[PDB]
Amino acid sequence: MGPHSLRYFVTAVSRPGLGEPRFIAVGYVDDTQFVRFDSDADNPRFEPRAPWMEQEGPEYWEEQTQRAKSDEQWFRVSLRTAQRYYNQSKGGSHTFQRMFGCDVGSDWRLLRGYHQFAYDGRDYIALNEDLKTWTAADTAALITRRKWEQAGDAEYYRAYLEGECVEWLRRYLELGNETLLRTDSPKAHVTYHPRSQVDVTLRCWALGFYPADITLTWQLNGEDLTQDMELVETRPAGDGTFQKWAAVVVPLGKEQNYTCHVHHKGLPEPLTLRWKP
Amino acid sequence: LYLVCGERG
Amino acid sequence: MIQRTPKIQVYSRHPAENGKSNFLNCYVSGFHPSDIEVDLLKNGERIEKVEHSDLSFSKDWSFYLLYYTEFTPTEKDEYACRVNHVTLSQPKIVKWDRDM
Repeated sequence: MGPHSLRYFVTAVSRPGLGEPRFIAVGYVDDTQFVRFDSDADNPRFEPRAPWMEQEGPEYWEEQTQRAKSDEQWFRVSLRTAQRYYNQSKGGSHTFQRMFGCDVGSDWRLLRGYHQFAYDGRDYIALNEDLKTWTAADTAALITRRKWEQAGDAEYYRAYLEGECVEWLRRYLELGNETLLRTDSPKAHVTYHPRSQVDVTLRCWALGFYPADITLTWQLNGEDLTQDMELVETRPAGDGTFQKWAAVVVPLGKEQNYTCHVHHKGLPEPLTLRWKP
Repeated sequence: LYLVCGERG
Repeated sequence: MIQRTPKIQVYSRHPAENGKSNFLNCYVSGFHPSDIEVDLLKNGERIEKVEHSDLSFSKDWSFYLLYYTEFTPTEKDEYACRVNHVTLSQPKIVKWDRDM
C-alpha cells in the first residue's frame, strides 16, 4: 500500500593500527530494519533483524553474506585510495559510507533510485537521479567518477535499481506483510504541566504508532498556532513503533481553549484532543 | 538484495 | 570533513508508573563520525546489559543509535543517559524526565 522503500546503509571505518577496517551493512524496508552484516562479529555473517526474514532460505543468507564480503574488500581499497587523493596522513581513522536502493510508488513505478557515497561526513560521489550520470562533490571525486564512466558502472547500478531492487522489495513486503503493511494508530493524549503563575505547558503525545510519519498541530479557539510550539523529533519506542510530542506554553487558566490535532495514516480522521481538568 | 560495488574508488 | 554533534533524547517506551516494569531509551542521532560512547545511569552508576540497535544513518549521512534497557521507574531513582563523542570536550548528561 502506497510508496515503499528498500534501503541499505553501509559504513566502513578505517583503523590504521588497531586492525582492518570495520564494515557494517544494515538493511531496511520503509521504517523497519530487516537485515545486518557486521565485520566485528565473532562469526561475521549476513543476518536477519526482523523475525519474518527467518522465512528466507540458507543460500540467500550465504549468497548475501558473500556479496557483503566483496564490499568489505572494496571498501578496504577505496579507503586507502581516498586517503591518497586527499593527501592525508596514513595514521588517521576515516569514514566511507554508501547508501543505495529504491523508492517505488504504490503502482511499483520507481520514484527514484540511489547509489551514493560519503567520505568523512560529506558527499563524495553520487549516481544522479537519471541513473546514467554521476555527480562528484570535489575534484578528488573526479578521479573516481572518471573510472566509473570508463568502466560503465552506471548501467550496472541502473538495471539493478530498475529491476532487482524493485522486484525484491515486492518480495520482502510479501514476506513481512503482517508487520510492514500494518498500521498502528497512535495512542494519543494531553498532559498538563504547571510552571509559573503565568504559564503552564500542555503536551500532546502520540505513542506507539507505525509508520513514523505523523503531524501534530495545536490550535487556539479553532485558529492555528504552530508558531510558539516545542516538538521533539519522532523517536523509536524500541518495539518497532514510534513516538512524538508537541507542547505549547499557555496562560494559567486558559488551558481548555487549546486543541491538539493528531494526523496519522492509521486514524480514519484526525484526532482532536482537549485537556480536561 | 545486496548489490556489490563494481570498480573501486 | 564534516563532524556533527549528537542530538539526544531520553525517554521511556511506555508512560511511566512507579513500580511498573518498562524500558528506558536513549536515542542518539545527528552525529558524525560514528564512534560514540553512550551509557544509561541509575543514580549516576552505569547500568549493565544495556543494548543498542544496529549502527545506521539518515539522508544527510549522520548516524543514529537507540540504547535501551529494561527498568522499573521509581519515585526517587534518577535515570540519565551519558554521551561522549569527538565533537564534545566533556560528556553530556541528559536526565530522564518522565514527562518528556
